[PDB]
Amino acid sequence: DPMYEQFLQRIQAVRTATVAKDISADILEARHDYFGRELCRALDIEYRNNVLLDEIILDVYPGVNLMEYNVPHVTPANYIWTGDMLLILDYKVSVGHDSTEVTYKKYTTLILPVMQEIGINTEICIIRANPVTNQISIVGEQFKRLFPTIPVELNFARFFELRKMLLDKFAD
Repeated sequence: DPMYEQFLQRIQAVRTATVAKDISADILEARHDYFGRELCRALDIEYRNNVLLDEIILDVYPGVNLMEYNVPHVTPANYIWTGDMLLILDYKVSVGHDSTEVTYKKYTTLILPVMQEIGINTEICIIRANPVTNQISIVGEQFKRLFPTIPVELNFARFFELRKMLLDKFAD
């Protein structure tokens, strides 16, 4: 597994906590992306890794008069367009609620006002996996409606093992 081996090489090479904090950041992002990929495959929805909100608008409403709107330059993880409603998607891997609430509120603040101006009915959806228990939590009523079951097969062990190496290397 190349992703694992690349992290391992950085972890064995790293000598200082400050450089190691960048590795930890990257491991957490890779874990986020891994979950997003598995979720999307299980639901048979398209996996994207951060799309500009301008791109989303043009995909769903190519005929929009884009110049007339002030579109915040935000990049959500993904989206689903049903033909009537746009579900803005992000995923989290965390044992707690807190990072989900932060992102949900950020997406609500930056995305929903302009989508309302444009006239596209839009909802923020965040799907969270608990990395220890593999249980899934969803915020987003329409997302729950469309996918009442999520048949993901999750295994976060390789991410924990890598983070545990970093913790052990810098335990002092």
